[PDB]
Amino acid sequence: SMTSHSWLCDGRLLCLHDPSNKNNWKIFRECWKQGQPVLVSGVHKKLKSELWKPEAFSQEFGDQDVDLVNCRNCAIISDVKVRDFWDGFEIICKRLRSEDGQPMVLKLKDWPPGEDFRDMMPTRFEDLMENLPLPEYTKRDGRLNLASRLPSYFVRPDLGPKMYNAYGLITAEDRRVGTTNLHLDVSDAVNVMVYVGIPIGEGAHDEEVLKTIDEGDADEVTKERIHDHKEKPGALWHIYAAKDAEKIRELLRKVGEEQGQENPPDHDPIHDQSWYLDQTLRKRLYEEYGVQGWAIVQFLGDAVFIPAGAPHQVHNLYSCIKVAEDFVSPEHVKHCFRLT
Ligand SMILES: O=C(O)CCc1ccc(-c2ccc(O)cc2)cc1
Ligand SMILES: [Cl-]
Ligand SMILES: [Cl-]
Ligand SMILES: [Cl-]
Ligand SMILES: [Cl-]
Ligand SMILES: [Mn+2]
Repeated sequence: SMTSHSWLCDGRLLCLHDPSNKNNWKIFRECWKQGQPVLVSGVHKKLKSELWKPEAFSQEFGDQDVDLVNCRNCAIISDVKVRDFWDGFEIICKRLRSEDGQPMVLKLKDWPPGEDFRDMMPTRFEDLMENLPLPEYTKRDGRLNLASRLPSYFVRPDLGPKMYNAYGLITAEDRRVGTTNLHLDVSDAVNVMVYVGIPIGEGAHDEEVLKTIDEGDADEVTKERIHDHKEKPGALWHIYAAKDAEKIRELLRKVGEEQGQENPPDHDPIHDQSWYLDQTLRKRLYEEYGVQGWAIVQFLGDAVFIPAGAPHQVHNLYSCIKVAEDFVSPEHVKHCFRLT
């Protein structure tokens, strides 16, 4: 039977089932006021699927110059053609190779650049903005989005959306690395998985994706959604409550010290965006600081709602295209205020 919603993370995460249901706000707003993230699927069924394919981005924009990041060692690959990224998205034998002769796990940096998404891609902009869930919160002019309504005493978000494009992490050693490192945003955000690429050549990558999700602390219901082979898993997230940010900073200052970093006692390891919390660091955070997070597997068409101030990190399981919009809910406006 069709249902309005279900629970993940042992009851701690709301999962809404119908992205366009006008009653979603009634269930959403209680979880959101408590500082929890929220998951919505089925957003892929609302989109024009031909607009969000890697082959179309290559054909239409392939000649633009970009930088890439090597996710395994953070090296920057400067001033290459965006087609050099898109043509290896799902075919491993087309990927740029590191000096060891291995195909690289790459992230496309700042593309489209700054606030240019709407200008470069007006049909994609329309298709996304018209199908965002919780539209009173997430649209530029939604009645519960204060972005356009606030004075300069508040940090306002950039004009979005922003697109996040990266290959999936592959090996047992890749389990300890992030696609996006631990950081926080002063605005709220919704992140939609619009495309998941499951590769070929080295296309027998069944078991290590399962081990990554299990070691990632994914709940029993999430594990049932994986065993059921009906939906493509894109990325593993860890999200922490905004109120736990300083305890995470204390852990990371202590680990930096143990590892011989030489850092002023006030320096901000979350703002540095230099850490990924692996299985060891997540266990230590729980045991030594009493901090529990949310381990979330974002499937194709899942929209992840990230509360303002909530530290978070992303680990791609397969090749992903994600599109994110920032907004300012009245529930969390304190996080962007410039005084006390
Ligand atoms: O079980 C595995 O192979 C590893 C995890 C996983 C789980 C599900 C899929 C999948 C689902 C729907 C589909 O059309 C194609 C693929 C892929 C990967
Ligand atoms: Cl809060
Ligand atoms: Cl377009
Ligand atoms: Cl709404
Ligand atoms: Cl990063
Ligand atoms: Mn973020």
